[PDB]
Amino acid sequence: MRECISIHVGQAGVQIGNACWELYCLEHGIQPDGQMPSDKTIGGGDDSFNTFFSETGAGKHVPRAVFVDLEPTVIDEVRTGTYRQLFHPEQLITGKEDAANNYARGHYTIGKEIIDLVLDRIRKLADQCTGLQGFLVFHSFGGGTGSGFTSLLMERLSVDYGKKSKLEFSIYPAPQVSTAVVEPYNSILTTHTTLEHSDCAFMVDNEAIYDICRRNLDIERPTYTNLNRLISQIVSSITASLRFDGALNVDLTEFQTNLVPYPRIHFPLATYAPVISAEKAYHEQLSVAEITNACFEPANQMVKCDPRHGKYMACCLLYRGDVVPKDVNAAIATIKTKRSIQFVDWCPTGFKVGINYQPPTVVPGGDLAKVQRAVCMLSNTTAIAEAWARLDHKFDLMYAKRAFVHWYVGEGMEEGEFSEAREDMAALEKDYEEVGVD
Amino acid sequence: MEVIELNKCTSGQSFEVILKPPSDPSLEEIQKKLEAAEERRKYQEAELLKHLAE
Amino acid sequence: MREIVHIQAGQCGNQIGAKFWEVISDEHGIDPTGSYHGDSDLQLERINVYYNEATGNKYVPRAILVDLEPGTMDSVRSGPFGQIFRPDNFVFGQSGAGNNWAKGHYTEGAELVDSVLDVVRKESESCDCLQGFQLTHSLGGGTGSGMGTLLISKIREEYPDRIMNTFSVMPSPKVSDTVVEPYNATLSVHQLVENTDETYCIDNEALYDICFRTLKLTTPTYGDLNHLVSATMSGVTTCLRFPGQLNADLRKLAVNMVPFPRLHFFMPGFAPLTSQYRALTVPELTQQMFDSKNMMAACDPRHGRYLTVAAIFRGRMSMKEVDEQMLNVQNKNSSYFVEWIPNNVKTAVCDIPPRGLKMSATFIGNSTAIQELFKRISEQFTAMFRRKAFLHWYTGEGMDEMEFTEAESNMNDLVSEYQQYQDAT
Amino acid sequence: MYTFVVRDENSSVYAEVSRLLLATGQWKRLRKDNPRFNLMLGERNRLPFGRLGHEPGLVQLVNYYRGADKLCRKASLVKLIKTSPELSESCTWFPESYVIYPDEREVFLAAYNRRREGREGNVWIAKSISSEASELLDFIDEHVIQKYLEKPLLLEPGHRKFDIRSWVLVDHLYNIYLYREGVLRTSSEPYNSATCHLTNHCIQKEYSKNYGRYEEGNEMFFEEFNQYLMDALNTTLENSILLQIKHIIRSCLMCIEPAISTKHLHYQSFQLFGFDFMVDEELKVWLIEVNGAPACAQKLYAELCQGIVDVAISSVFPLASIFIKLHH
Ligand SMILES: Nc1nc2c(ncn2[C@@H]2O[C@H](COP(=O)(O)OP(=O)(O)OP(=O)(O)O)[C@@H](O)[C@H]2O)c(=O)[nH]1
Ligand SMILES: Nc1ncnc2c1ncn2[C@@H]1O[C@H](COP(=O)(O)OP(=O)(O)CP(=O)(O)O)[C@@H](O)[C@H]1O
Ligand SMILES: Nc1nc2c(ncn2[C@@H]2O[C@H](COP(=O)(O)OP(=O)(O)O)[C@@H](O)[C@H]2O)c(=O)[nH]1
Ligand SMILES: [Ca+2]
Ligand SMILES: [Ca+2]
Ligand SMILES: [Ca+2]
Ligand SMILES: [Ca+2]
Ligand SMILES: [Mg+2]
Ligand SMILES: [Mg+2]
Ligand SMILES: [Mg+2]
Repeated sequence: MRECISIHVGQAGVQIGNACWELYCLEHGIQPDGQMPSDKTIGGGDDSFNTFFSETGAGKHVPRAVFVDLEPTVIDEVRTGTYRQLFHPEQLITGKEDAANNYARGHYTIGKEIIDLVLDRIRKLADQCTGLQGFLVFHSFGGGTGSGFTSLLMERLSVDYGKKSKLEFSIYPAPQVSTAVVEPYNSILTTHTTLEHSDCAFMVDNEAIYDICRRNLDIERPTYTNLNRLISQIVSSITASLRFDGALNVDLTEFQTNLVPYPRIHFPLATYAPVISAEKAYHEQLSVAEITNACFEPANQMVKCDPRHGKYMACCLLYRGDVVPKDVNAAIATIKTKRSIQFVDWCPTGFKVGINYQPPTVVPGGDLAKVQRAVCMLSNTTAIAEAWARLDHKFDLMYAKRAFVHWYVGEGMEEGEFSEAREDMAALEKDYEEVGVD
Repeated sequence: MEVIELNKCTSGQSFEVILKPPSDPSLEEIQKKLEAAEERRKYQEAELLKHLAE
Repeated sequence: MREIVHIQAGQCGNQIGAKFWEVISDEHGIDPTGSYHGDSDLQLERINVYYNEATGNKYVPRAILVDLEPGTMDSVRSGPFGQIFRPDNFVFGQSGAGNNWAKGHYTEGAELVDSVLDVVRKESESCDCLQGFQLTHSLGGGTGSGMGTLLISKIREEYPDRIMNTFSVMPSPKVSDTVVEPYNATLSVHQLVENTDETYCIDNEALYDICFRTLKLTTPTYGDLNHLVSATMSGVTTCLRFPGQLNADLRKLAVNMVPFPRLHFFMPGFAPLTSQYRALTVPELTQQMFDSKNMMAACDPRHGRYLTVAAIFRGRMSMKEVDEQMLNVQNKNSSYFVEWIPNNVKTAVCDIPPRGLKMSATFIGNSTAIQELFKRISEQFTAMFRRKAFLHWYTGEGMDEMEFTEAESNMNDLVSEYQQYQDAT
Repeated sequence: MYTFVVRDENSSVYAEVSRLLLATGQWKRLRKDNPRFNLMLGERNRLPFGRLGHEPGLVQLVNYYRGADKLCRKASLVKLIKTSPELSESCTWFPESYVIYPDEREVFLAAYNRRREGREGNVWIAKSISSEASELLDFIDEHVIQKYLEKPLLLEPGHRKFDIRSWVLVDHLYNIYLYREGVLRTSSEPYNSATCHLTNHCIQKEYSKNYGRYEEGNEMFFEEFNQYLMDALNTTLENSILLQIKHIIRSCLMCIEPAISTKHLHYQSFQLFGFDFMVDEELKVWLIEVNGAPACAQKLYAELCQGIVDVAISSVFPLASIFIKLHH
C-alpha cells in the first residue's frame, strides 16, 4: 500500500476538495467524526482506503490532505463545517490577504512568504507514509493563488520529491462564473510554469460543468455547490482505483503509463455519464451501451470540444455499478461501427476498462440521482487543444495592448515572462496539431 | 476484437479490449528567480518613495 | 478582516460623507447611537470593513473628518448620525482655504496634515488586514481638493502597498461657487492620475440635470444632489459591504477595472431614479442602468468605448434573468465594448436592497468617454489661464505659473491617452 | 436583432447573402473579429471552429461543416470512396481513380497495364490527359489520376462536351436540399478523340473562339437541356440524369454525416456544396468533383442566395420551394 497526499490550493481547490472528501467519506463509510465502523484493524492497516486516510489510535481516519489559501475565509469553512473533525488544524493553512486574482502576487510576492510553511506541513504528512507515491493537486487556473502559488508549489515539489508523481485537477476559466478579467493571463502563466512538473492533469472547464448542470439537472443558475458536487463525482471515479481493490490505475504511475505517451501532452479529456436530476421521480435506468455511447457526446465532456476532428492516444473506461465485461465489449463493438474514432497510427485502437461493482454514491439531499451504473471515460485526444486555442486567443487580444500587464510587473514579474509563457503555449498547440492532424 | 489481462476480485474486474494494432531547476535556481522578483519590487518602490520625497 | 479607512475632507466631502454613513448605517442596522438593531446576519457578516467594534457591542465608523474650518463639521456633529462618529476623529482648523487649491495643498493645509495622519495611523495600526482608503471630497474647492490630494500623497508615502480609492465631485459652471474651480480641479486631477487606484467621477453637472430633468426638481439644492451621491456610494460599495464573489475588496476591484494605471476614472450609474411604489423588472433595471441619463459623470457612453464594466444588482430577483439581461446588453450593443478585453463586464448580485426599494442596480463603467469630462475642465482652465486670470490668488501662496502649465499638459495627455484606446482595435 | 461577421470577402455567394441579411433590417454586421456574433460567414482556410459555441447567450451558426474537406479534396474524395464501406470500391458512379504522390503508383500501373493488354480504352487524366502512363507520372513529379470518359455524351449541334454543376445546401439539421436549377458548363468546341476536353468556364472564355456561339457564357440551363433530351433522345432530364445525381449526392453526404454532423454540438453548421457531374453517351452519370466553396451562375445568384437565407439562416434565426429535399 502506497499513500497519496492531496493538496488543495485557493478557493476552487479548497471547495472542490471539501466536496471530494465528503464523497470519499460516504463511499468508504467514514462518519464526520472520523470513525469508520467497517474498519476492523483499529489505528492501522494497509487497506486500499488507507492510501487516502491515516488512522489514529482512537480509530479516527484522517484525510492525507493539506488545504492552502492565501485568505482565511474559505478554509475557515472547513474548520467549522460538518467534517471539521476529520482534519487536524496543521492540515489547514491560511494567509491574511490573497493574490487578488494576480498570478504574480500569488507566485512571487505572497507565495514566497508562505511556501516554506506549506512544504513543512506537507513534509509532516510525507513522514507518515511508508511508501509515498505522489500528490494530487487541486486548484483553479484563474485565481491568483490557484494559478500563482500552485506553480511555485509544483516547482518545489519536483525538488523535494523528484521521484514522486504529481497529478492535477485544474479548473479552466469560464466567464459564466468567472471573477476576474485577467484569468486568461493567469491560465497561460501557470500552465507554462507547471507544465514540466505535472505528469497528468485533468482539466475541468466550468463552462461544460455549468451547462451540464443546467441541461441535465434542471438548475436555472448553478452555484459552486452544484458544480463541485458534480466535479467530485468525476474526481471520485478517477481516484476510485487508488482507493478500492482493483487492477487498473492502481498507482499514480499507471495514470501516466496508460494515458500519457507524450509528456507535454498530459491533459486527458474526461467524459461522464449519466447525469440524472434527483427531482425526476422515475427515470429510465440507462444501459451499459447507452452510458457508454454517451461517452462520445461533447455535451457530456468536462471540456467542450470535438474529438471527431483529432486523434486518440489512449482511452480508459471506468465503470461503477452493475456492469459486466461482456456488455462493455458489445457496446464498444456497436459504437466503433457508428462513431468517428481515430487513433494515432503509432498507437493501438483499444480501451483499458475498469469495473467497480459498487455503484456511484450521491450526497444525501444533493442534485444527482442515484443510478444503477455510471462510467467515466478518460481519453487523451488532441481535440482538447481547442481549449488551449480559445485561451491563447483571449491572451493575445489583451496582451497586444498590454492590458493589465502593469499589475504583474508591479509585483516583480517581468514582461518577458508573458511572451515566454505564450511561446510555450504556441509550441504546445503545434505539438497537438502534429499528433492529431495530417 | 481481443480481450486481454482480465483481472477479477470481489469489488470488480478490469481488462483491455484491442480493436486494431498500430501502424528540473534546482532550489538555488528557483530562489534566484524569487529574490530577483522581490528586488525589482523594492527598486520600483524606492523610485516611488524617491518621487514622493521630491 | 479587510478593514477600510474612510476620509472625508472639506465642505462637499464632509456633507456627502455624512450622508453616506447615514445610508449604510441604516442598511447594516446601526442606529445613531452605534447600537445594532437589525434582523439579518448578512448585515453584520462584513460590518468590520467600515465599522469598528467598541465596548457594549457598539459599532463606530472608521471615518476621519477633516476640514480647514469648523463650520461643516459642526453641522455633521449635530446631524442625524453625528454622535456615531468617534470624537477624536474630528480634525479641523480655523482659517479655511478660500476655495484655493494652493491654500489646502501648500500653506493652510500643510499646517494641519500631520494631525490627520496621526489619526489615520491610529486607525490603520488596529487593522487586521487593511485594504486601503476611500476619500470623499470635491475638486473645485480648496480643502477637499488641495488638502485632500496632499493627504493622498502622504498616505501613499506611508502606505504604498494599499489601495487608494476616492469619490471625487467634479465642478460644473451649472452648479458653481467660484470661477477658480477649473484651476482647482485641473491641479487635483493630476494628483489623482498618479496617486489613486480608483476614482468615481461624480459630475455636479450630471447630478443637477438628473434632479431637474428626471426627478422633476425645478430648484435642486446640494441636499438633493447629495441624495443621489449617497445612493450611488451605497451601490458602488455593496460588493465591499456584503458577502460576495466578485469585486469584494478594493484590490480585486482594481484588477478587474483598471487595464492601464492612469485610466482609473469611473463613470458611476444608478437605477431606478424615480420622483415610486411600482415594481421594476430585471429588464427595466438593466436598460436604465446603462442609460446615460442615469450616469453621474455627464459623458455620453456612446461617444466612447467601455474598457471595463462592473454591475451590481440589489434585491430578491432571478439571477438567471439577470445573467440573461446582461448578456443581451453586451450582445446588442457590442460595438461599445472594446474587443481586445474579452468578457470585460462583471456582474454581482446582493440580496439586501437599499432603503425604500425592492430592487436597484448600480453601474460602474471604465469608459473612454470620460475624456469628455476632462476636456470640459481643460477648456475652462485654458480660457482663464491663457490670460493668467485669477492666478494671483495662487502665486500669492507661493505657486509658480509653471506648475499650472504642467497640470494643463498632464490632463491633456490623459485625454490623449483615452483617445488612443478609443480607436484601438 | 441578429448579428453576423464576414470573414471571406472573396465570397460572391455570401456577399449577396450578407447583402440580403442587411436589407432585412433585422440583421447587423459586426467587425470580422467581434466575437458576439450569431452567424459567421467564415473564411475558406483555417476556420477557427474551436472558438465557436463558447459565447453564453449566443446561438452561433457557421456557413461551413468542419471535416467536409474529406469530400471536397481531390485525394480526399478518392480515399473516402475506396475506404468507406458505405461506398466501397464497388462504386458504379465514380470514375476509377488513384492517388499519386510526386501512394498508389503500383496500383495505377496494374490497371493501366491491363488496359493496354486488353486493347481497350486506356486514356486517363491528371489533376490536383494522355494515353501514356509515363507522360502522366513524369508530369506529377514536375495529384490524382482517374479514367478519362472517352465515351462522353455530346450535345448537338456541335458534337461537344460539357459538365453538370449542381448546388446542394445542407442545413444544421442535416437535411439535404438540392437547388432545382443547375447549369451545364458546355464546351463550344467539337470533341476530338485525337480546350474541347476541359469544360471549365475560364478555359472556354480564354482559349475558345466560339465562346458563346451556341449558348450564352457556355452555360445551358435545365429548361433547355431537358427539352433537348426530349427532342433528341425521347427522355427527360429527371429520369435519365437527375435520379442518379440525387442518388450520388445523398450517398456522399450520408457517408460523412457521422463525422461532421453538428446535431449535438455546441455550435451549428450549414454549407453550400457544388457537385460536378459527367454524363456518358449511355446516359450514365459520373461524379467528377465536389466543390466546398462554389460560386453560382450569374442568373441564379439571386434565387439561390435567397434560399440560403430562408432554409439555412432564418431557420435558426427566424425573422418577424426552390429546393428538393433528398430524404434519408
Ligand atoms: N468549479 C469551481 N470553480 C471555482 C470555485 N471557486 C472559484 N472557482 C473558479 O476559480 C476562478 C477564480 O479563482 P479562485 O480559486 O477563486 O482564486 P484563488 O485560488 O482563491 O486565488 P485568489 O486570487 O488569491 O483569491 C474562477 O474562474 C472561478 O469561476 C469552485 O468552488 N468551484
Ligand atoms: N475523369 C474525367 N473524365 C472526363 N472528363 C474529365 C474527367 N476529369 C475531369 N474532366 C474534365 O475536366 C474538367 C475540369 O475538371 P476539374 O475537376 O479539375 O475542374 P476543377 O476542379 O479544376 C475547377 P472546379 O472546382 O470549378 O470544378 C471537367 O469539367 C471535365 O470536363
Ligand atoms: N454634490 C455636492 N457638491 C458640492 C457640495 N458642496 C460643495 N460642492 C461643490 O464643491 C465645490 C466647492 O468645494 P468645497 O467642498 O465647497 O470647498 P472645500 O470646503 O474647500 O473643500 C464646488 O464645485 C461645489 O459645486 C455638496 O454638498 N454636494
Ligand atoms: Ca484499519
Ligand atoms: Ca519530475
Ligand atoms: Ca497658521
Ligand atoms: Ca507629528
Ligand atoms: Mg481566493
Ligand atoms: Mg464651499
Ligand atoms: Mg475545384
